[PDB]
Amino acid sequence: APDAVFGDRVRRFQEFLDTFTSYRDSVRSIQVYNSNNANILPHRIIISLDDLREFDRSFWSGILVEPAYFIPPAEKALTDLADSMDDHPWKLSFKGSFGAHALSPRTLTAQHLNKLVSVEGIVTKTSLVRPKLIRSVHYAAKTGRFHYRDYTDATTTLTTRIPTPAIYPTEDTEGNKLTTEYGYSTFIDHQRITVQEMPEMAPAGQLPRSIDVILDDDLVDKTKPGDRVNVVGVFKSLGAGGMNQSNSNTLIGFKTLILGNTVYPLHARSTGVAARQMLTDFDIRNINKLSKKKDIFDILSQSLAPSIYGHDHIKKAILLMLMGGVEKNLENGSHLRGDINILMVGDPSTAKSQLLRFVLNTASLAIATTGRGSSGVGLTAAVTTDRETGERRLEAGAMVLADRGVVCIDEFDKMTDVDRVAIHEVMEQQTVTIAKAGIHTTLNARCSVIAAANPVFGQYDVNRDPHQNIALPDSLLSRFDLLFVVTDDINEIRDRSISEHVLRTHRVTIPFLRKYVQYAKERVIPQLTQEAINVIVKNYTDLRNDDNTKKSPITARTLETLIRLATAHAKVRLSKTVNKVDAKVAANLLRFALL
Amino acid sequence: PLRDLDSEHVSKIVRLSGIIISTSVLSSRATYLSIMCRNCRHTTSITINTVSLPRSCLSTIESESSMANESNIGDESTKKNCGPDPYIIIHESSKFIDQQFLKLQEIPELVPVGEMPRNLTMTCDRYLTNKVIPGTR
Amino acid sequence: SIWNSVTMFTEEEEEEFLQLSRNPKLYEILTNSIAPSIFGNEDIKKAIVCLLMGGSKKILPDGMRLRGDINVLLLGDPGTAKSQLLKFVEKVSPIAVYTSGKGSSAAGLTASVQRDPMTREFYLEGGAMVLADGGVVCIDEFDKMRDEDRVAIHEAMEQQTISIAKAGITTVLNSRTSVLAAANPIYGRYDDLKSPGDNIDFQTTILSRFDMIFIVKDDHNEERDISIANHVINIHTGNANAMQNQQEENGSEISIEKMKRYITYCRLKCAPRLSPQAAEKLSSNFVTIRKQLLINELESTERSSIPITIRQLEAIIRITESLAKLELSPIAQERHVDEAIRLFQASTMDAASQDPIGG
Amino acid sequence: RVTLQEAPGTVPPGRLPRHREVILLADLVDVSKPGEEVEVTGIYKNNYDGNLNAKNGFPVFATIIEANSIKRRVFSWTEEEEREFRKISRDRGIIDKIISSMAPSIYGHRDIKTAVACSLFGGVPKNVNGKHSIRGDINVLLLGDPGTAKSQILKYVEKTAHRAVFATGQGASAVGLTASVRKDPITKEWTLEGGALVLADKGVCLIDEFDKMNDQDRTSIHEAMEQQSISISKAGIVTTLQARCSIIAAANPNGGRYNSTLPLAQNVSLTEPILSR
Ligand SMILES: Nc1ncnc2c1ncn2[C@@H]1O[C@H](COP(=O)(O)OP(=O)(O)OP(=O)(O)O)[C@@H](O)[C@H]1O
Ligand SMILES: Nc1ncnc2c1ncn2[C@@H]1O[C@H](COP(=O)(O)OP(=O)(O)O)[C@@H](O)[C@H]1O
Ligand SMILES: Nc1ncnc2c1ncn2[C@@H]1O[C@H](COP(=O)(O)OP(=O)(O)O)[C@@H](O)[C@H]1O
Ligand SMILES: [Mg+2]
Ligand SMILES: [Mg+2]
Ligand SMILES: [Zn+2]
Repeated sequence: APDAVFGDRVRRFQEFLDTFTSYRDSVRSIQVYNSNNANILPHRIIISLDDLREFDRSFWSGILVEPAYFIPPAEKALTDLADSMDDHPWKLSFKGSFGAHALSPRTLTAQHLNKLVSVEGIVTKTSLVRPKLIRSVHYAAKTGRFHYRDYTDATTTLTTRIPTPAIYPTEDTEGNKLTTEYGYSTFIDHQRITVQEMPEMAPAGQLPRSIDVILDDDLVDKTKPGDRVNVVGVFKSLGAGGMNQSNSNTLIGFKTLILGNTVYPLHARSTGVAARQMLTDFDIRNINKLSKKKDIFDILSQSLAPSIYGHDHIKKAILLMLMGGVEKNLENGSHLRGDINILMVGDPSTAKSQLLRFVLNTASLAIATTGRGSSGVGLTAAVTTDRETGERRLEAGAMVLADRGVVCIDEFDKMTDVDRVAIHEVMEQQTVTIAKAGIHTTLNARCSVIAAANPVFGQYDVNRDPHQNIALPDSLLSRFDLLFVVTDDINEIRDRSISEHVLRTHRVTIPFLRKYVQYAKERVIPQLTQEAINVIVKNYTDLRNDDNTKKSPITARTLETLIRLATAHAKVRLSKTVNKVDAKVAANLLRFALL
Repeated sequence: PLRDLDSEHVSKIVRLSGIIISTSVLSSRATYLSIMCRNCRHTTSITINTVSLPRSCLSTIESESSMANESNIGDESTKKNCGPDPYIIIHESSKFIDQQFLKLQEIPELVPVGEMPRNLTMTCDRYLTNKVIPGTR
Repeated sequence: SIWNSVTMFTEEEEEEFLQLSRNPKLYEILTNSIAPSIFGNEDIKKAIVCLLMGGSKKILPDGMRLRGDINVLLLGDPGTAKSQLLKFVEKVSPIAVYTSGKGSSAAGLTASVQRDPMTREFYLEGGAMVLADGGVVCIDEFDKMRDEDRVAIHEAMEQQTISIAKAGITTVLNSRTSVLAAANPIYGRYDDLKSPGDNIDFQTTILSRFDMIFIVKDDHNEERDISIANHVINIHTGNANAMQNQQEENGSEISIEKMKRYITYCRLKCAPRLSPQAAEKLSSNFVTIRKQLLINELESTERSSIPITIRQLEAIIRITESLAKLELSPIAQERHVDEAIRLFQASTMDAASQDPIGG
Repeated sequence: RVTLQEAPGTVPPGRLPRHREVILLADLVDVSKPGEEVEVTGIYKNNYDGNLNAKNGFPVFATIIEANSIKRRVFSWTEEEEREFRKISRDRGIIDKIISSMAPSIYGHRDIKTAVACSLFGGVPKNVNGKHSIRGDINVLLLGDPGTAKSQILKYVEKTAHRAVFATGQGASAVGLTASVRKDPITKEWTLEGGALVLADKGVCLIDEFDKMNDQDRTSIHEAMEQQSISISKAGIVTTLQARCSIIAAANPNGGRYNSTLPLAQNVSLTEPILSR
């Protein structure tokens, strides 16, 4: 029956929604889109706990400490507002500062039960999305009428209710037989996941802690295992902890879990989640203005890792790798690569690792690896596992996670043949093939690679040809688009200058650079032009028919590399077509790298 | 010494020394429960400080009011019987605590040769949880 | 460990530490305090003081991290008491792990990952390089260890992070640590007729990583032998247990626990920064050193076994900041640079035993 | 509950040793430990409960023995022995008197026997201001040609010492050399067990065939000898254990025969860091 407190809380939340007007127009926009586009959007809105606190502190604390009494009124108020303002029920999600209610699975104790919490962790295992039966519909042959029934369980609402275990109807009230209508029944999705403490925050040498989460309807497939997730939900207890009946066992307690209502994936270094930013009109105006200056490439290249001295060409190459080219697919089904790869060989104090870590820190999706750190299955994802459902399947590895991203390899020359043969396929076909007992599949691994290695004799020697100093298979070298050789030669003036630069350090910004690269990579797709065609033809002919000794061989991969660099420079320019200037820049850079 | 515990110490207070090797995860137990009978909606409460929920409805033995006697009968001659275990817990209005299990084993140095050591189980709760980690003496 | 430390100090402790800091003889008192039971090796002890103090870390706007720890290597003849220093440093530092190459019995040397015995999930099983985070690792027999450990340690000593990549886990850990390593020459004795590169038993490029190298030789000398013998028999007799220690504790020596607390206090409180005069002096010194090395190399037809790089410049910077810190001064003057350069010349520039260095 | 197995010696040729279960009550508990031969006087009776007779198959019954009396088929002293100790000590030549009394079943090897005496007695540890440790246990190494009674010497040391623990780098041994977390076959409980080094703290560890040892065992020996403490980080357990013990080892030269023309360092496969300790 109606309740006075319930009505008062409903009216108070209605006043809150009246004073704050953003959510009203958000709901109107959702309905407008769903009407116009018939894809359909769900009925859910996000509210600000900070605004709630500023408006009504008592109501704020009520939601925070006793959600079971304060949320359903708000949901009803939102539903009423939507149904009034239009020409399913709606749902709420919470953002803002949770204060002492932001915890981790280790610091989550019984004193938080029945309270709204926000946990952070790493998803360890997801469950299979199964439908749940809500309403059943039946048809009677003898009478030509349709009957129906409804079902519910304990986890569908916050407040406890008296169980009503209705049975599945097979007969009519009079004894007639019934026929089920699968097409007219109603089903809802359902999933369960587990969250664990992050590995970079849990104490070392101690076993981890974990907590279960239940998701329903439209929050059912928002994450994958191995992800960093922040979940805001209601910590709840269910059933009776062996109290009912004798149940002599006293070891077990009360089952607990979180009826999650908000899930957010978080980005982190060497993690499978791509970082994305929201672009404002101010950002777009600034980027578009900056596009028109001639030395844009120079300023952008210099912006990277300003703490390091020189290496201007290497910085340019890294920027080109970050921007990337374009990949082509033909109606036949053939695939043409569009990524770039970089290898650095140098003297043992040339900031190779510093640049590599900078790329790891700045790239939107990058994964870091060392020579012998990961071996065998860890790179190709060729591991096979199984659940208790009995089926075996695969769980992704380094390069598989690195799809559409970057892979940093440090101490490259320490690898082995068994995995260099594997990485050949990744660099060229951009694909991984697995054939084990009961598994025969093919996984996309479109990623770029940057690697560093040391010369055989400790220091690069000019008295010997490049082969004796590098000592890597020519087939492998052919796959790397760019190779650089860097040596430190003692010189009074250079040493002086590097000294002042380093002392200065020991006593365009990166976020804007990231926004720039995101927009450029997402929006612009240039095409080839006859001018560039001719320039690249001439340059490739000359390189293939010159006698100079080069640091790397020459194949058609070099021509494709010219194409990719020209396209990437055009992408930097944000022009819709490649140009003679871009072709010349690519040719100059490759010539410098080879000579 | 952990090897000298025997019958005479049952239910007494003892002092022991050892090394922690394993700590379980925190459990949940109830200290104040609010319960309701699912048939006649008779409510009550329980406080803990092996408690079990009532086996049968208490509204009969508890003659609260004169009108309660009438309410306990209706629809002609059918006697009122709520059934076995008619109570359900209301979780929105209950309080819980923390419980934990530990294992303690003799110092490996003094174990007799040729025999695996002896270990023992311990239970702690409330403010004695999350105080040590395995490997501590 | 770093997860159960204390970051609050009593007022009496703070006042006592301020009074001790104001002492002008604090440096000498600390040097005498480190391992009073060994004879000589004043430069080694001073290097250990600098190591325990540690430098100052910097975070740059672009994200580049300039580490602030110090790495020391002890090449030496057998039985020169170069292991007792390791053990004492372990015992005195607040967070320390002492281990040998190939790890310890049932304890790996680097971060290791395995499935949970119960839940079959990933978790860090151990590893000294991560257990000792924020502290000191005392590596003995540095010349015997596997290549994977070599690579992981090489990444740790500079980037202070360990990158993990496996079939179901990918993350970058934190391993802020200071490395004190001890190794023995091949053939059982250091030979003056061969380069230190040939005396060591691994890639000579590894020597480019450490900030200080101490090559200790066991020369034979009657009076030195007699003095050391007298010291050792005194220690065994126990007279040294009272003399020196129990008297110098009255003003001219520090208790081990008090020194530990003082190190923690200084670490948590102070973080010096250089001055332009020191900067210019350091730059001039570095340029002169590299000019001399280039002259000798161009004169010779071979490359030296002890190269000079920017790592050494940063090591000098870290050492001067370390010396400045223990006085709690928020700035370092050229008086600190003088001592830093003296220590550097004493320790690292024993490369004069290198052939193309001769000249 | 105890299990008694027939003594292997008495079994007639070609058959197997049988076994039975025994029940001990009250003060009869923890009177006999594994590895000793005992005589038990008790009552022989069925497991009359069994489980139940609804089981399929023949109606067979198990039997047990209820123990009434148990008997076995020392280093403490008194004033009478203490006065005799002092009297014997006051005599001259006591050192050689003792040395002549070691391993009487072996002929010669006076240097071996005196070294065993020294290592079996041991010195006194020292610690200056609690910041400079000096060990007091004496280590000996035996390096001899085949057929020299090194194993006999080690067995005598085991039989004579108060706390001696045996181990070997090859062959069957009741204990290994590395600490580990392992299941309990009967109680199904995880247990932390240290190596013979840890188990023999304040005692003596005997190692047979010292040169047939693998990487893990060599690392454990090196750690124990250098630091007298064994670290461990396994199954969420991070800790350190004391391993203050005296080591006696036996080995064989490379090729099975000593080459007197070369230094000892090149006659064995061990390495200086372990040899010097
Ligand atoms: N000097 C000796 N006096 C008496 N018996 C001896 C003597 N030397 C060896 N033996 C006996 O000869 C056999 C040699 O085997 P034993 O294992 O005891 O020798 P070992 O020197 O340890 O050699 P290894 O382990 O290489 O076989 C044993 O029976 C030992 O008792
Ligand atoms: N060109 C440079 N400019 C500024 N600093 C440099 C430069 N080259 C090297 N360094 C310094 O030298 C150190 C080299 O470390 P690392 O990157 O591990 O060496 P490498 O990359 O040669 O293996 C870095 O800490 C860096 O600060
Ligand atoms: N200068 C010294 N002063 C005092 N004791 C010394 C000295 N040099 C060596 N010792 C003695 O040598 C022992 C240390 O030997 P060890 O640690 O094996 O040498 P190393 O560390 O070079 O391997 C100690 O017991 C110590 O008393
Ligand atoms: Mg590097
Ligand atoms: Mg033998
Ligand atoms: Zn009832």
